[PDB]
Amino acid sequence: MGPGFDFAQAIMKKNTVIARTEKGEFTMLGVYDRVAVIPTHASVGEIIYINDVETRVLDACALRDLTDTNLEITIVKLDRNQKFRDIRHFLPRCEDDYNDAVLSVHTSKFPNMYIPVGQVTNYGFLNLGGTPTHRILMYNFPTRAGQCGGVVTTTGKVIGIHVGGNGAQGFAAMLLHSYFTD
Ligand SMILES: Cc1ccc(CS(N)(=O)=O)cc1F
Repeated sequence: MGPGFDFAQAIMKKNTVIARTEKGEFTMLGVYDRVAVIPTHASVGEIIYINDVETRVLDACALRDLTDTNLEITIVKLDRNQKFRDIRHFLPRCEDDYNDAVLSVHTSKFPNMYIPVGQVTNYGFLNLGGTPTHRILMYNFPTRAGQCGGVVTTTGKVIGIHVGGNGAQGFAAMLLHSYFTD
């Protein structure tokens, strides 16, 4: 409808796949080469489904900060025959607050879904499903089951991936440039 949705759409059309694990279906953001991100609670194994195709998981790491604190960011390298468009230049370098963000989801259940979530707060610490978690972004929208892995963008930046909610607020794990400096 406007330049927020235009940027969100451009990312979803080239840089997302549908990932299925034993824990369900997730929006999964491709970042560069065969490297993608998913919420750690997806429990990625040796094998994953990518757009309903059996795919070997070449390499995988759950990111924890330098106090061994869960971040909720799992980086996956997929045994896929095709690279993602490199979008690392759209990643913030620092922890920050943002205005006018969009959460975009693409699954079998919620295709081509875009939610204007508005202002995003650098929330920091969250007890997320019982797990102490750092670098959480918060937005005041009542996000539901099915949105985990959803991409959070502003015009020009990919800032995080949706990892949970409390019925009134939604929460995303920050994406930082530093996570993907190969
Ligand atoms: C499995 C995996 C692939 C790529 C990266 C990004 S990097 N090479 O800058 O650390 C992290 C990973 F954990």
